[PDB]
Amino acid sequence: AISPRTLNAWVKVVEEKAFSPEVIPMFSALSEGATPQDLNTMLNTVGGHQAAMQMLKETINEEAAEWDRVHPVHAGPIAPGQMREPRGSDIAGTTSTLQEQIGWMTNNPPIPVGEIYKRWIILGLNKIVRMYSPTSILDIRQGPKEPFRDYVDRFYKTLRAEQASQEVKNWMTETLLVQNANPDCKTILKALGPAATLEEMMTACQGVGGPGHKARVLAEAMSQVINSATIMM
Amino acid sequence: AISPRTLNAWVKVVEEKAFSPEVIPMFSALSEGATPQDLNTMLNTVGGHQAAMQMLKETINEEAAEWDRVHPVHAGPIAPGQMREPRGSDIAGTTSTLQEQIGWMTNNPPIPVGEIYKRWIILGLNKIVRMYSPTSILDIRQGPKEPFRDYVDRFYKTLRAEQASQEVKNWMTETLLVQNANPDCKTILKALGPAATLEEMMTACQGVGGPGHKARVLAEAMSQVINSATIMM
Amino acid sequence: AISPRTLNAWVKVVEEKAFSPEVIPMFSALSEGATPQDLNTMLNTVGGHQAAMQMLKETINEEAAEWDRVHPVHAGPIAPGQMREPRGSDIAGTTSTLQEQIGWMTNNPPIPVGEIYKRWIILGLNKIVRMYSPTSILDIRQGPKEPFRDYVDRFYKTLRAEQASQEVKNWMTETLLVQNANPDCKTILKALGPAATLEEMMTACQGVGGPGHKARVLAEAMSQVINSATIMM
Amino acid sequence: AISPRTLNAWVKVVEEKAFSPEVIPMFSALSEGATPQDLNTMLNTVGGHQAAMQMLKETINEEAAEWDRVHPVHAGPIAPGQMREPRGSDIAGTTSTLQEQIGWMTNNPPIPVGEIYKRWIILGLNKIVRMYSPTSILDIRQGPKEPFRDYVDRFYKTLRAEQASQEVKNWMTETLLVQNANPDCKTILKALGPAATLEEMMTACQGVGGPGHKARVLAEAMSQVINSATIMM
Amino acid sequence: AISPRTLNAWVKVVEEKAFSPEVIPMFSALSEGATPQDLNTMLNTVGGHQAAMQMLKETINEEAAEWDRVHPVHAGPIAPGQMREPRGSDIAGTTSTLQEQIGWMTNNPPIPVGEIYKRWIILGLNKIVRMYSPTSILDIRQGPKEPFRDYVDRFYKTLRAEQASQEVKNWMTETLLVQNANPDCKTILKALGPAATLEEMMTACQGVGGPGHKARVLAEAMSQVINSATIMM
Repeated sequence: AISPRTLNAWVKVVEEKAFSPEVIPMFSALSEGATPQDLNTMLNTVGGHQAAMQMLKETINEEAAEWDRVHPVHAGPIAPGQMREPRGSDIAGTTSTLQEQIGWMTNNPPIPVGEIYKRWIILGLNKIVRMYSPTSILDIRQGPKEPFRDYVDRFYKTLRAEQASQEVKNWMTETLLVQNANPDCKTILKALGPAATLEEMMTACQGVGGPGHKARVLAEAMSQVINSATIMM
Repeated sequence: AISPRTLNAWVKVVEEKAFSPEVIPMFSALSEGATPQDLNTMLNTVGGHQAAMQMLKETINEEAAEWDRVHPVHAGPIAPGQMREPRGSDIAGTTSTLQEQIGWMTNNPPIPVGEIYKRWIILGLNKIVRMYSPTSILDIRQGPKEPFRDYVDRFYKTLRAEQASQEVKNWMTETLLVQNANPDCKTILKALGPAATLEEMMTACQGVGGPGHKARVLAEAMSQVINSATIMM
Repeated sequence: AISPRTLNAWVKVVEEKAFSPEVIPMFSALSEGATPQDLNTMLNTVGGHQAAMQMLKETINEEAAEWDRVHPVHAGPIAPGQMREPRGSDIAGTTSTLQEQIGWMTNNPPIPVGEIYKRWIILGLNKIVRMYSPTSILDIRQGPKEPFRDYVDRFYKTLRAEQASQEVKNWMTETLLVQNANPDCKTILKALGPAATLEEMMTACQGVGGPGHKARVLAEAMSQVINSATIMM
Repeated sequence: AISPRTLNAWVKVVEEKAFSPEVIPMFSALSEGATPQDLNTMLNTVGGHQAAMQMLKETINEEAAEWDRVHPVHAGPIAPGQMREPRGSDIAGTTSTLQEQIGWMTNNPPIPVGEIYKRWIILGLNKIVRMYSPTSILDIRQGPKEPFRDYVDRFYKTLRAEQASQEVKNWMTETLLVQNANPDCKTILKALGPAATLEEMMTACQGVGGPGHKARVLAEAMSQVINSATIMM
Repeated sequence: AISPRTLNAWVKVVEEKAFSPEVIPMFSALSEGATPQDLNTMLNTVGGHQAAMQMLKETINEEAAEWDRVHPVHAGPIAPGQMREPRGSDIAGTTSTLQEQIGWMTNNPPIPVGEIYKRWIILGLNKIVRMYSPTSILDIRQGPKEPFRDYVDRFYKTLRAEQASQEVKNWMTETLLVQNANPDCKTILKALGPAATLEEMMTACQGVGGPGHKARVLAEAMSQVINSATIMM
């Protein structure tokens, strides 16, 4: 088996870092000579980022289907002993036991089912590294035509998944949320001093995008125009 | 035994949160009916914060000494079977095996050594909650008379332990480090636009605190005084 | 065993590069299927950087303690043959021989003690990669209030460990040492032309920081002030 | 054996990326426990970049020679069975069969010839990573004194090896080729609007470097001089 | 045999220092009483500087030929025992084994083949010390009529072999490359501030040496002449 601190360190590295091309080294290093059951154990222990786990699990099942497609199940009628060759269904450890897993790995010849599963998972992780883009708290920005309340609601929504301590989150919430708004709601949210709370702020920019507010802004632009349309009249 | 995802979730909660008075509930909940060996396993799996682990381990050994002090070791000469009562040395699982641990917990009467160890660890964690103060990246501030280079060196030194992703750290390094300096080095670091790197910044404030710089500042103050010492002359 | 050129190439890569997250790949690649004794051999062959070797050796001994804590030593009374299971003390190859090491690795089942030691060392190297910061000759800068002689003494002190050829070191000594001084000693060291030696330079800035020199500088600042304090009188 | 999709993914990574220090991880990961024949198979499947393949093949043969130099061929007269030890000639799989390869890898003790070949290939790939410099389409620039026609001929010559789709290549051919010419031919190629084809362009700059053209340019420079040599006369 | 740290220290001294007349002492000291096979082992472990290794290997083979020329191979028909005298072919350890090497060195009289090989290698190293000139990064200078791009290409080409750490190389690349150019390209590369990258620099001096640029420079010289050719007209 594998020691719990190894699994914790590996998962620490997976949370701690964004998708990057160097995950495979650390994975192959820590997951050394393990058994397939333990590898799937190591797989489902990842927390969050289930989006990519979708594609990963999919490339696994696809390789499983292809190994099935290459290998025939013809066997018998030998009396039960070393009962079949492995199957793309069980190489991933879905329908087989640790006992059966050992009876594969210590028997001669040692068919390295674990190694094959490792190879597949590496292929998958590579494809993932190519097909992902890490999301942060830093990128979340207000759309140009977007109700401010929904903006804050998405802000907190993704913020709750951010991996940091408490006080970081507080100061984060204080600096970026206001800083990253559109110019339209910023030029009103920032006139009101940075002492009010999210409630007063919400009630402040609640008018943006509406007809009364668009009127106001258009009138201010037109008045600034005509002020000099008439300096010379 | 305990399932690996339980240990990962508990440790996730311990890293993710600062010392707070509510850790004990979650700990007692997850660490339910476990065996002492597993509890110590759950203990040493914590990563970082070894400072408090010092005091924790100490309160454990102190309770162990006191349980020793209360319980006598007189026993025998019964032939080997259920060989002794437990000991403050082994209740913490230092000199006993999982086998011996079971031979304690399933035998009648079930002396709940695990429960006692749980009680001690709870006492300890409580004392820790009282005697700690969480450190952040947010608190690190420049001393009033402090070489700026050492300031940045401590900044990064504690920054490397911060528990967050990559791009957070980058923007962190860009905003707080400059913002949190003393007024003396700030009024020179901030005159130079926020486009230069840490090297140019370092070479800029390298003069602060020195005699040539103290001269400069004193002369500017005195000149501003005398400018009006003489407006009226 | 391992061939000497492999060890030389690996150590070449370790000296040649600063701490970086990609050391583990090359290490696991070169240190392939080796025996634990050879791995420790590969460990102590590193030259310099003993600071991190402290922490590395420590994480090894800690994993060793934990493997001890998990595995019981109960065994016997079988007559001597395959005499015990390995121990966290000897898995690192402290109290065991190459003979005993082989008698572990070629026997059935092959308990891959070497692989386990590899796993531990990888864990350690990773933790090192996180907890280090490479020092260079390039960073060494004069403190703001620092006797120039001690500055040069530290310069050479760390310079002697720099990994380069002779003439590089010479030109290094000529350009950075003077360039990286504080403005106070620079404005005197650089008035004296770049033809004098370290001795004349030392005798030149020997006055900085002292009361006579602070007087001089303060008087020059005050005189420049009063020159225009009186242009208008 | 190895599955074809693994080989395709590995070769995809090798084409897709320039020489970089992280190829070894992915290589060792995918090429796991394989047989030497398969490793050489994986070697010659690389497409293009044969230049470095020269040096790679050379470091392999050199290690082979050295292993020969260390290991004696004395053996016999045992009747044929496990017939010799391997040889630096056949460890690389030149003069041995897959059958003989298996008769090495499954026999006791399993002499890991494949692992040794892996070690050599890793050494080689590392040396390659050090001794290469990736060429692009982006670097190709006109020499200062260079017939424009040869410039375009080299442009296309290396362009045909670029690894991209069709329309990319078209727009590439339209923007960089003209942009990257020398000022001399650019100041004539760019006066003619960007609507003419490569033929008209070729006929345009065909005069550069020649005596008639050098005359023209020298006369224009001299005339611009004398225009003000005489403003004041 | 020889201990690996001895070989590493010797090779450290060989890389670390340029060709100098004092290598022989350290070599003879470390390579003490060794066996010829180990000496050749110590020879091919040198990394880089293969140029001189050519001449070295050549003087070895020449001494080997001469020892052949002096010593006759007549021997026999004694039954196999201490089978021949050594040969200039095998004294260098090309066609002999460590076993045969021992059967030479421990037999009476001990023909010190290793000592003779040592003598030859010393002769060779001496001749090398005379016939070499160390190349540095420091000497690389731009030819007077040389396309700047090729200049940078050679700069990096030899730079990649320099034996130093990362940040040294960076600052090296920043200071010497620009400093060491010809006056012609320097007076344009240095007018553009030291903030642009190698790409902008390349595009800047791409015009040098060409007819348009030679025109420009000649016109500026002639105009400066005529400015005073006419002050007095």
